[PDB]
Amino acid sequence: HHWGYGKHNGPEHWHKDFPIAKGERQSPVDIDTHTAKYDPSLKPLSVSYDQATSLRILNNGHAFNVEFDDSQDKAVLKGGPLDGTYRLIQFHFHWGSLDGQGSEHTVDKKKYAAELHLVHWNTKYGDFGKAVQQPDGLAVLGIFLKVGSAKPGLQKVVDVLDSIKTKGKSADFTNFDPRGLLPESLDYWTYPGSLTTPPLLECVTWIVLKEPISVSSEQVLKFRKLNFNGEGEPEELMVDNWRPAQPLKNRQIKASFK
Ligand SMILES: COP(=O)(OC)[C@H](Nc1ccc(S(N)(=O)=O)cc1)c1ccc([C@@H](Nc2ccc(S(N)(=O)=O)cc2)P(=O)(OC)OC)cc1
Ligand SMILES: [Zn+2]
Repeated sequence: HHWGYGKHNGPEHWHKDFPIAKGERQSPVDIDTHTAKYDPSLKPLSVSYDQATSLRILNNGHAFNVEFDDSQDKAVLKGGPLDGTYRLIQFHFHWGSLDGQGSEHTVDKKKYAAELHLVHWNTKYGDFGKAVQQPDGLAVLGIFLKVGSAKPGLQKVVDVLDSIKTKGKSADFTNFDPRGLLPESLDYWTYPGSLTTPPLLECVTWIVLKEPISVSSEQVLKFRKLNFNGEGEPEELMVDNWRPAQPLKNRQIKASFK
């Protein structure tokens, strides 16, 4: 009886095995655009992905992760609200069963079809496992997806999903450029929060981009053909793998833009 996104093991249950679920800095949150304050002192965000080295794509039973070589400063995130250098380790998505749901963060209570999380860790802590134990250990860049025109840079991802249908399957995924997943603007909101799945550690500086990317209906349909189950088990489609918005508590969301 492990955690997931079903009636019996979903977000409302997680607090029993992970009491930090009811903590002071949980994610995601609703972004109230009229309460978020422009902070003129936020530095300009630096996304340096030209030397990124993708390795593999994995169905972990919750989402699929595109994993990178993070054993050197290749693909890094700096600037914005960040102090120091954060290395890209993986990206994944959260998505819905229908186009009106699937994001984790919300904007004035609007839910997007999906949300992309590019996960980075602070190199001052030496490895990712040490970093998740620190309040400033991780930086996750969140990008909303809406359904409309195709995103060309997503197609290579879409096309390998058939090979990783079930939990525990992986495939070689070299030479993928995550720059192709960004929107034109790097305008963002930032706040201190958490992992959005167990173990729900309060270790993340969230950076959520204002501008969504557009994907096609056909692209998100292929996400929804993935399985939460393992091979040879009854089929449970991998849909609605998102945590709803959590209380903001004693936090301020800052805007990089006027
Ligand atoms: C394995 O999943 P993951 O992607 O990490 C590669 C996930 N990571 C993950 C990444 C991103 C996101 S999201 N959706 O972008 O927020 C969610 C989960 C995550 C899972 C588990 C942990 C650790 N869990 C953990 C629990 C408590 C503590 S403690 N003593 O309280 O400090 C320490 C470690 P670990 O497996 O060691 C890394 O140790 C049991 C760590 C990470
Ligand atoms: Zn995530």
